[PDB]
Amino acid sequence: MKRTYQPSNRKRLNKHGFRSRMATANGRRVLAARRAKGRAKLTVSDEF
Amino acid sequence: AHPKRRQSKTRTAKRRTHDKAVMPTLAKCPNCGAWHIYHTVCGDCGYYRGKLAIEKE
Amino acid sequence: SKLHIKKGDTVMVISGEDKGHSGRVLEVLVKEQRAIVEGLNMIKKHAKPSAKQGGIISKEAPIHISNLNVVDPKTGKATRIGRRLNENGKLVRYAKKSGEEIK
Amino acid sequence: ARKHNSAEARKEALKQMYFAKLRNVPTSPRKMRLVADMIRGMEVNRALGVLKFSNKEASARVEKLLRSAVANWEEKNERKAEEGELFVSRICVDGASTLKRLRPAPQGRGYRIRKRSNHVTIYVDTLN
Amino acid sequence: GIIIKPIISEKMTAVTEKMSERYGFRVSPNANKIEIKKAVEAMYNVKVEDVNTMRYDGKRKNRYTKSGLIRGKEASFKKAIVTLKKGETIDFFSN
RNA sequence: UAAGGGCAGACGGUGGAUGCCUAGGCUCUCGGAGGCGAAGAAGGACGUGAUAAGCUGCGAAAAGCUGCGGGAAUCGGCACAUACGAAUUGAUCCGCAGAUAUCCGAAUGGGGCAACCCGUCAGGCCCCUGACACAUGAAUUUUCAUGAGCGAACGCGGGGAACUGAAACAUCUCAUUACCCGUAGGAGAAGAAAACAAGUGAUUCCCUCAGUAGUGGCGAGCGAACGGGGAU
RNA sequence: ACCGUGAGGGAAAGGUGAAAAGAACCUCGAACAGAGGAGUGCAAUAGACCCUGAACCCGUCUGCCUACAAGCGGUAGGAGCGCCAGGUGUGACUGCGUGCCUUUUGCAUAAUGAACCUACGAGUUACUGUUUGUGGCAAGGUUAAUUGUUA
RNA sequence: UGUAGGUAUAAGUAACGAUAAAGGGGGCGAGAACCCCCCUCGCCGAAAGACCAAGGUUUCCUGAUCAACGCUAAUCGGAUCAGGGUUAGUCGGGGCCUAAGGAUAAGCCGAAUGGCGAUCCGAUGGAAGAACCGGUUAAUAUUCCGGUACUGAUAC
RNA sequence: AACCGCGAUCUCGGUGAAAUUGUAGUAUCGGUGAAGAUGCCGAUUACCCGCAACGGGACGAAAAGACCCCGUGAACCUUU
Ligand SMILES: [K+]
Ligand SMILES: [K+]
Ligand SMILES: [K+]
Ligand SMILES: [K+]
Ligand SMILES: [K+]
Ligand SMILES: [K+]
Ligand SMILES: [K+]
Ligand SMILES: [Mg+2]
Ligand SMILES: [Mg+2]
Ligand SMILES: [Mg+2]
Ligand SMILES: [Mg+2]
Ligand SMILES: [Mg+2]
Ligand SMILES: [Mg+2]
Ligand SMILES: [Mg+2]
Ligand SMILES: [Mg+2]
Ligand SMILES: [Mg+2]
Ligand SMILES: [Mg+2]
Ligand SMILES: [Mg+2]
Ligand SMILES: [Mg+2]
Ligand SMILES: [Mg+2]
Ligand SMILES: [Mg+2]
Ligand SMILES: [Mg+2]
Ligand SMILES: [Mg+2]
Ligand SMILES: [Mg+2]
Ligand SMILES: [Mg+2]
Ligand SMILES: [Mg+2]
Ligand SMILES: [Mg+2]
Ligand SMILES: [Mg+2]
Ligand SMILES: [Mg+2]
Ligand SMILES: [Mg+2]
Ligand SMILES: [Mg+2]
Ligand SMILES: [Mg+2]
Ligand SMILES: [Mg+2]
Ligand SMILES: [Mg+2]
Ligand SMILES: [Mg+2]
Ligand SMILES: [Mg+2]
Ligand SMILES: [Mg+2]
Ligand SMILES: [Mg+2]
Ligand SMILES: [Mg+2]
Ligand SMILES: [Mg+2]
Ligand SMILES: [Mg+2]
Ligand SMILES: [Mg+2]
Ligand SMILES: [Mg+2]
Ligand SMILES: [Mg+2]
Ligand SMILES: [Mg+2]
Ligand SMILES: [Mg+2]
Ligand code: NA
Ligand code: NA
Ligand code: NA
Ligand code: NA
Ligand code: NA
Ligand code: NA
Repeated sequence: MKRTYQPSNRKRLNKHGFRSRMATANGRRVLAARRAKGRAKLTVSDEF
Repeated sequence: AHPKRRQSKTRTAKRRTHDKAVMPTLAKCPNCGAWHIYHTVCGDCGYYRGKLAIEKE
Repeated sequence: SKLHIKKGDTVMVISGEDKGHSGRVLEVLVKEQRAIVEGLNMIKKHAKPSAKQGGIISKEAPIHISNLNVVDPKTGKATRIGRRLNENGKLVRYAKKSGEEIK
Repeated sequence: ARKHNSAEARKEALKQMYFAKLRNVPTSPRKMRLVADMIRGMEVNRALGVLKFSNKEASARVEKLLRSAVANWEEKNERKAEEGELFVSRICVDGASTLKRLRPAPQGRGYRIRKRSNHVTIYVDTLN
Repeated sequence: GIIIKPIISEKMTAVTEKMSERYGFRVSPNANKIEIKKAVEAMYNVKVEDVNTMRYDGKRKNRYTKSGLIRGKEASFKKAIVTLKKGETIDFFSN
């Protein structure tokens, strides 16, 4: 059967990418919280 | 369906009473002087009932 | 930190199995604070024939430097050393047992 | 000096024992124990034949362990063994470290799989 | 400065045996064909006829420590296959 | 007769409890300091070693370059390495001052799916590369100066719940709390009487006054001030 | 690390030895797969998962008992046998005996709960009252904030 | 119905994942039902053959290795380690254009954070400036080579 | 209802889980009893240990009954 995750790199970057996060005040809030926690993977842009 | 209780060591061992490895049926073949399975070809010399059955070069 | 011994110095072992024996310093391991004294603390190493034919090799193992004392040039005895600027404005090592400059 | 004296006593004692050990054999201790119980107390040459022709898989490793024990006896006694002279005087199988694995089960459940190992010890001696 | 090392391999040896004007280099990943041609010409005093390039991503590798495993990676590079003019040559063994 | 079994002792197996140990935490004290950033930050990407780099350092000058001072024999970072070199004509190392410092990121030449794509004008080379400049907004008269973004707590300001308590619940409480947002400084706020009182004499903080006066479905609860003693 | 599209959630994991002196060489074996030796070392039953090395759990050996016997498995008697000088192992045979916790008027209960072991796990502290034991002063008792000296 | 770790019991039990199917002879090897070669047999064949895209990311080829992984063993492997391997003026994309939508200018609205709002961004569409034939590797080919051509800029 | 074929099944070699589990040397009958007993009482029957087969009991397993009532529990829906 069809499962919930149907991968698309363009959609992944458009939805959760670094520039998508920086475009909004709440996205920058997410980035600041992740930096404060010390995540090695800031966004899905860091992954490969 | 389900065990009401775990089995004790005694009960388990009593069931395992009849678990045993089987001894092979071994003949001596007094000529070659070494063991082989009764009613099989003697794998070293290749003989069987005093006749060369398998010749190995 | 500057150590109280150095390569080329004659030292006396004052503690351990080789206590009472003198020798020459061949190398100093500063981080571990140890030194190789020639002829002392011999060990047998089982060396494979890899090399480059193996065998049992006798060689010196290092000693802790707090077990080594400089030999006094006058009386040939272990002694604590000090430092003074008597040599033309340069600091030199000298033996507190006698006073002669260590060299 | 205490531990040196204890070790010297044990080292002297070991000179009169003739044994071999297999450690960390990656197989079931129970299945190995079946073979051990089959050959316990048996003369060494018959035991070698039995292990060579046995229908269990573990007998192949037991045979090489037995050969090693006979060689240890021969070295410690400084002579070759004769015919029918040696017998399997002791044998034991112990459990050893287990590898833990995961196997998927229906409806998203995961079950644990144990891959067991054993040790085997064999002592030989003369039928005195 | 962009040329890192030459390519010595069975494929390169066969290519040079069959052509004798064709050589291979490992260069910086961000150098273009004109830059590679100029660097090779300046380094070896020859006339370069053609340059072929392919970009290689570094291999992912496993670094083994006492505890266990760490995932690591090798550096990415670019392969430059350089063909010279007829009769020209470059020596890698000499000097 | 023990196929097997029961109990005890001895000796092993497994497993990793216990004891002993540790600079890794926790709570504080004292003294400083209280920012970083368009001269490009925080945080990253990619590189960089004789040999693959996991960390560390560093940036195409890439485990490093220069000077001054200190010091005097080893040094070439760590993950149980060797080789090969440096160094008494003073290495390595330490303090201070300098040089270099790729790409992304406020990112600022225009775009963009971060670490990429595409340009314009002048200048030096020969399709293509190396050094400039090229954003916006409030001041200033094209020039000049500032700003933007990030970041611990403490300050001020703009908005502002509910569960809960009242043994239900709506006034009330929780609470001018949580939380969101804006914006300073080493502190901030307050502060020099159109004041308190029935003599004192600007603010702020501490101990009392005092769970007092009051307030309140006068329920649950909430709760001062004058005066006095101090810090200043 | 792993899990999640994402916001986010979020582990386990310390100890050879004083010093690597980290086991040359021999034997069995295709192989160190593993072991027996030799050698190093105070010690290798400190041999790399390495200090100590418990329980549950799993084995081997030795002693005694056991194939006419029926219920919480113990407890109180009591031969014989076996070890080492009046102790210790076993237990022919006999009497008595429906675990434990919790919740209940009342539970062997066919009410609840636990596979077992090791480790972890639940009336604490602050302030303010009140009573009391014991004290210091006493018609009086007591300082708070703070200040001085040396610390 | 407490938590972590370890170890039991059920138990050598359920099960080893489509009933398309296997047999023999040689080879190598310490070890072979399963690996390699040959013969025979069987299954798919609008596929269970051959390609493009998404997605994955070295799984590709070779040499060593058989501890772990592979529901058995293994000399084998999409496994471990090391080395090698992807070649374009013409193929695909990008560079150019715009759709939905998004970000904005002048302006509008609004405690704050901000919400709107015609040029720019944005393919799943429109342009691209432009070939085939043959051969060759262990692993690439319209890319390498031999022919045959064509296209765009540039100096006479 | 009978018979037939293959897969599962059974036996052997290899690998090897789970639910469940206070400890158990865990028989029957009638009594007794928190009122339906392997475990209590009195009788009766029964040499020790497996394998195949079936499901009567272990108020068998599983999910702190959804029915019912209770809590000055909750949510959602309606309305003069
Ligand atoms: K290319
Ligand atoms: K030890
Ligand atoms: K110790
Ligand atoms: K133990
Ligand atoms: K009894
Ligand atoms: K019940
Ligand atoms: K329960
Ligand atoms: Mg059986
Ligand atoms: Mg196994
Ligand atoms: Mg077999
Ligand atoms: Mg699934
Ligand atoms: Mg017994
Ligand atoms: Mg023990
Ligand atoms: Mg530079
Ligand atoms: Mg921009
Ligand atoms: Mg209420
Ligand atoms: Mg092997
Ligand atoms: Mg010991
Ligand atoms: Mg130990
Ligand atoms: Mg009878
Ligand atoms: Mg009897
Ligand atoms: Mg009741
Ligand atoms: Mg009762
Ligand atoms: Mg209940
Ligand atoms: Mg239960
Ligand atoms: Mg119960
Ligand atoms: Mg319990
Ligand atoms: Mg428990
Ligand atoms: Mg349960
Ligand atoms: Mg069963
Ligand atoms: Mg299944
Ligand atoms: Mg089956
Ligand atoms: Mg197909
Ligand atoms: Mg392959
Ligand atoms: Mg191979
Ligand atoms: Mg396997
Ligand atoms: Mg491979
Ligand atoms: Mg456009
Ligand atoms: Mg191919
Ligand atoms: Mg069955
Ligand atoms: Mg079987
Ligand atoms: Mg009844
Ligand atoms: Mg009954
Ligand atoms: Mg019952
Ligand atoms: Mg039930
Ligand atoms: Mg209930
Ligand atoms: Na027995
Ligand atoms: Na830019
Ligand atoms: Na050994
Ligand atoms: Na349970
Ligand atoms: Na495709
Ligand atoms: Na792809």
